[PDB]
This record gives sequence, structure tokens and C-alpha cells, in this order.
Amino acid sequence: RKETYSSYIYKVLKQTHPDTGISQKSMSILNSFVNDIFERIATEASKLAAYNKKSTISAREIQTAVRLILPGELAKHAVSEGTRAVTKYSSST
Amino acid sequence: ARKETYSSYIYKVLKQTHPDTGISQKSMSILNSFVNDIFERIATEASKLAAYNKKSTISAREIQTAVRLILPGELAKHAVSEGTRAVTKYSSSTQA
Amino acid sequence: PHRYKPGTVALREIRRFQKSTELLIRKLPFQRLVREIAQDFKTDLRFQSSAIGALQESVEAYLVSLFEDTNLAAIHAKRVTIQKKDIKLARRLRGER
Amino acid sequence: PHRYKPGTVALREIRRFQKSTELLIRKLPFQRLVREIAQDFKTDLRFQSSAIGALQESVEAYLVSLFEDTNLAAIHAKRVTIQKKDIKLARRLRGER
Amino acid sequence: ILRDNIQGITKPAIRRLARRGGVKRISGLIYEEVRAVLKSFLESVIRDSVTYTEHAKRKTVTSLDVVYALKRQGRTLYGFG
Amino acid sequence: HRKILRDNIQGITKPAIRRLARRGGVKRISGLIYEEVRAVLKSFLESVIRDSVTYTEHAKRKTVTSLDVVYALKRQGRTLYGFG
Amino acid sequence: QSSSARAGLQFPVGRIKRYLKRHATGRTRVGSKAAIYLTAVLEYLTAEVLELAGNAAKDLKVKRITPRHLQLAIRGDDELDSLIRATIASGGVLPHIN
Amino acid sequence: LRSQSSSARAGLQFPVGRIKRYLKRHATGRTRVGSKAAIYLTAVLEYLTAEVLELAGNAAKDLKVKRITPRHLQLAIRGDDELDSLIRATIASGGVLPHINKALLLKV
Repeated sequence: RKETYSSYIYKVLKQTHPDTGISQKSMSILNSFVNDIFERIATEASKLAAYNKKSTISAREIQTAVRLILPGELAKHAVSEGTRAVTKYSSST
Repeated sequence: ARKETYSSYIYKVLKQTHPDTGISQKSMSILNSFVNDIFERIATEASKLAAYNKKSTISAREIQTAVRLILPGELAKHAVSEGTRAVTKYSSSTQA
Repeated sequence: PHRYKPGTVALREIRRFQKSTELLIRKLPFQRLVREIAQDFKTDLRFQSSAIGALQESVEAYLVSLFEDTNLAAIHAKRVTIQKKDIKLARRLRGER
Repeated sequence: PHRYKPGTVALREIRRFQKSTELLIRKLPFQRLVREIAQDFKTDLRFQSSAIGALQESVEAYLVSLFEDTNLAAIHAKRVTIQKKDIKLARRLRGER
Repeated sequence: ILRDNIQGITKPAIRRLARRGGVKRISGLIYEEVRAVLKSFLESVIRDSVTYTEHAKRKTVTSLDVVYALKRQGRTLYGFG
Repeated sequence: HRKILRDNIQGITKPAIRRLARRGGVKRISGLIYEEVRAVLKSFLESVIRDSVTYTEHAKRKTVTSLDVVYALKRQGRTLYGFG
Repeated sequence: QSSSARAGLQFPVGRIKRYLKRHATGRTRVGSKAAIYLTAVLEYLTAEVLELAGNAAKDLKVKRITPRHLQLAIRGDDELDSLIRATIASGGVLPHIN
Repeated sequence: LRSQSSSARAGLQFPVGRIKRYLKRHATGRTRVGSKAAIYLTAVLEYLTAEVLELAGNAAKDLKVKRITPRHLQLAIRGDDELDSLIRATIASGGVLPHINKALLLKV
């Protein structure tokens, strides 16, 4: 389907410093890495939650996915806000 | 105390290719690890390119494509020859 | 007394490893060292023994890959030994961090 | 007509190109290149502009990687030219095929 | 028209294309082995190019499919379509 | 109980490193290949124990198998064969 | 009321629900951990795109053009090992010498 | 003579219930034809053979009767036809191929 991420890329670049601009062609680069590391964390999360043969994919296997591929420093502050935002969904009922 | 195993069909096909030899347990484990990971990568890219073709069901043309794109040319011509030959044989499903 | 060249340990030791594929590194010191490097990240880990066999031949395989490439990288430059620039160019071309 | 020493002019042309990011090989040359390598092993098929542009992008990136680490392998041997044994040692350290 | 000519005689572009990275003074005879290595790399990418095209069942080529092939050979030239 | 155990990190030594080193093929060694084969088995083995025992602990599991470390070796891209 | 905002942060969750369904294997996936895929994508894309502010004194150029983002993605050694064999369309190389 | 489709309706030798199981365990979407798929039995048959025939090749070279692992690594590095199928080839206690180089020997 016609479906991208580039608008949410643009909202992100605005919730940076809003002074810059998304360029004409790097948003394709941004789309390509967001979906390819999306797909590869999906692959590893699939088979890592498939090795314990548990039916769903959920919290424990995703934080172990997003630690077990990406390297050290951005991994551990990544999983810090991972726990943050997943509580922040449950922050309300 | 309950495990799926590969070794049985392995030793019968080993004894039918070559008649008269013996096997060993760790060598049994190395070739059953070989057969399940070669299945593993054909299966992963089979699902991957039956995904990206925007087509909905896995098919023999799709996996003949898959086995062409994963293994090199010598066993490509081999594996496609008995791919077509096996589908000739099981496609021929008659009363006799 | 019979005596023959220091440096001509080469070919007899070539065959002397090469006929056999038994695991080179001595086992339970290697168990101790993998236990010690593992012991300072997370508690109470054990090993399964064939896991030790797995990581043992993993380090065997990766080391033989390493100094096979430093062997021919040493002969790349008219040199007879391996030295530190050889292993450092191997760790240039490794591609893995 | 005053033009002084060669060799550091090589260095300013070094920095001249790698400041820039122009697609460095020539277009219809790669066009006829990729047609006349594709048409033979599999039969007459047609191309699209963005696909062929991306595939010589692949060609550029791969071969620039291989000659920079070929340069490192050449300067291993304390030497400043580029010669063939550097290239095939680079191809071999890079995973033969 | 379809006749074979030799584009293996590409262009001597490497005496600027090796001028993309820190190639010092060059000293030559590299033309034939840079020819060999790039012909190996292009034939490697083009046979799985046409492999997806026969799985595409239409006689053009395209960019999303070329990046599918390009990462499945591992040498993923990322980011074009 | 505390299991305070320090260096075995040099513990395979000059005959051991020379016997693995010539097992690879090289027949002339220089006098300081101690410390670099030290440091590189440090690097490679901490990589494999990090990824392996971290998702061993993902398996709710404080005790390692062998199938976890072979799945980690294939995760790293150096897929070992034949221990399951 | 709105799922990105009932979550709260600034990525969409409703499409990655079925984009995980698009890719899944295990016949079952949870309806509550969309909340972490958006957190993953938030963190990694900000942890590259905020570094693009380091263009400023080296470009004084207001959009984030194609050589330039890789031209500052390189010195993130913590970054380059996440696009390892991956390489740009028309990006350049960080220069150096002997 | 028999009214039983005896699972080799092509005539192959690997278990097809296992092939139906492995296809519905890679299992991405929801409808996946398990009837056609004996054309992957034929590939796992072809390389059963593309290892065991050079097992039979180096079976003479060691004068054994029982096939084992170092001969498995010499057959895993039989040739460039099969190096590349298992790009990372290291099997357990496989050892290496015998190789001196032409460098070190100089008649000294």
C-alpha cells in the first residue's frame, strides 16, 4: 500500500530544533532505514519469541530484541525510554 | 522426554546412496544442523519474496525461484532438474 | 650428537597438528577463564558443558581464521614472521566491532 | 609556466574529490555496460532509469571500499604505489567471493 | 537492435574513480584487475537482478526489487527507493 | 560463595598460543604475540558471552544451555554446526 | 482518545500494529506492545536526526541533504555499527590520509 | 495392490509430514499450500546427496567404514561448489585442510 513514514519524520524533525528542513531526498534514506531496522527487529523478535514457543510477542521479548541487536550505549538508553513510554501508556487507565 | 529428530531418514538415505559404510553421532548432529539451517534460509527468503511480490499463497514457482536465488549454479541446475522431476512424479498421481 | 636447525620445527609440526582435529586449547583453564569473564556482568550463571565445547571451538575457529589471514598477510610483505603490524592489519580488515 | 613539485598536488586533488559527492562514473558508459552484460546470460529484458542508477551506485560504493582498503594493504609494505599483489590480497582478505 | 560489443573496455575511469578514496600515486597495471573485480561484482548483482525479474513475470526491471536483491546478496547499497 | 577469582586471562600461554598459532599455519613467531592474541580473545569472547547469556536470561533462564550459545553464534553470523 | 496520544508520544501505533501483523510468524501478537515499537522508532530516528544539527557550523545550510546526513553519520561510531554494510546514495567519505 | 498413498507419491525419501510441519511453522500469513510442496523435499534430497556423495568420495581416502567429522570438514572444503553454500563452514572438531604455502619452503 501507498504508506510512508515521512510525515512523522517531518514532525520529528520539527520536534527537534524546528529551524532546519527535511531535504528532498534524504527522507527516502530515512524511510529505508526506519523500515529496514524495523523489519530486522521484527525478524529477530519473531524467532526469539519462537524459541520458547510462546504464542504472542510482548514486553519481555521486545526489550530483549531491542537490546540484543543494537550496540551498547544507544541500546541501554533506548531500553530506558522503552520502559518509560510503555509505562506511560499504562500511566492512565 | 519428547523430541523431533532428523537422523532416521538421514541414515536410510546415506545407506542407499552409498551402500556400505557407517556413521557417527556428532557427524549425525552436524549434518542434521546442516539440513535444518538450509531449510531455514530457504524458508525465510521464501516468505520474504512471497511477501514482496504482493501475492498471497506460497507456490512451487516461488520456491523454485527461491532455490535458484540461494544456492550456486552447479547445484542450481541440479536442484531445478529434480525439482521439475519430482513435480513430474508427484503431479503424476494416478491409480496405477 | 644429532641436531638440526632452529626454525626447522616447521614441517614436522605442520603434519603434527594437521593430522588431528582434536581441540587445541586445554579445557578447564579455558573453562575458568570464560567463567571469569562471564562472572563480572551477571550473577549465578552456569555453563552447560557442551556449551563450553561450543564456545571452545568457536574461539578455535575464530583464532585459526585470524592467524591464517595474518600468515598470508605476512607473506604479502616479503616477511618471514608475523609481527604486530600484521595482526593490526587483520584487525583493520575484520569488519566486526 | 611555473608548476612546482608533483605529488602534493596529488594530495590537493585527493581533498578536491572527496569534498565533493558527484556520481563519479559516466552515464551512458554504464548504460551500455549494464545492458551488454545483462542481455547475454539471460535474454532481452528492459531496464528502468532509477534501478540502473542505483545499481551503479552499488558498483561505486563496493569498489571504492575495496580500493581504500587496498591502499591500506599497500602501505603495509612501506610503499606508496599501487600494485597487483596488494589488490589480490585485498580481495582475499575481503572474503574471496 | 541487439549486438554484442565490448563494454568491458569501459573507460579508464579508475584514474579518477580510484580518485574517490585515498589512492596515492598509482603505478598502473591495475586496469585489468580492477576490470576483473568490477565485472565480477556487476555479474553478481545482475544475475539476481534478473532473477527477481523472472519472479516479477514482467520484462522490465525496477528499483524496489533491485534493493530487495541488493540486500539479499548482503552488499546492501542502502537507501534509494 | 563470593567466587572472587582473578586472572585466567593470560592463562593460555606461550606454548598454548604458539600451538594454536602454528595450527593455523604460521611458522615464525615474533616475541610479543602474547598481548595481542590476549586482547583479541578478550574481545571475541566477551562479545559471545554478552549476547549469549543476555538472551539466555531472556529465556527466564539463569542457567545457560548450549542451544542459546549456538543461536547466539548464528545471531552473530558465525554459525557453528553440530551441537544441536 | 487518540492512540498515539493516549500513548502520548509522537509516532503512530495503529499502522505498526498491522505492520507487525504483516510480518509476524507466531500466530499471536499482543495488542499492547505497539507502545514500544513507537518508542524504538522515536529513539533511533531522533538519535540520528538530532545529530543533523551538527550540520550547522559546517554547512550553514537549512535542509538535511543526502551527502550531509551521512557526512555526519560517520563519526557516530555508535551509529555506523547500526548501518554496517548499509551505504548511501551519493553520500561521500569522511576524509583522511596515511 | 495397496489403497494407501504411501507418502512418496513422487518417490522421494524424506518425511513429508515433517515438510508440512516446517512449512506451517515458518508460517507468516494464513493460507499456505502444503500440498504442492514436495518440491522442497527434492531440494533437501539433492543436498543430502551433495554432501553424502563426497562423503563416499573421501570414504576411501581414510580407509574407514564409519563416517566421521574431520573427513566431513575435508568434504565441506571439497570445493568452491560447496564452500559458498555454507559460507561459514566450521563444523565441530573439524580441523582444517592441510596447507603449507609456497612461501616458506626454499630448500634451506
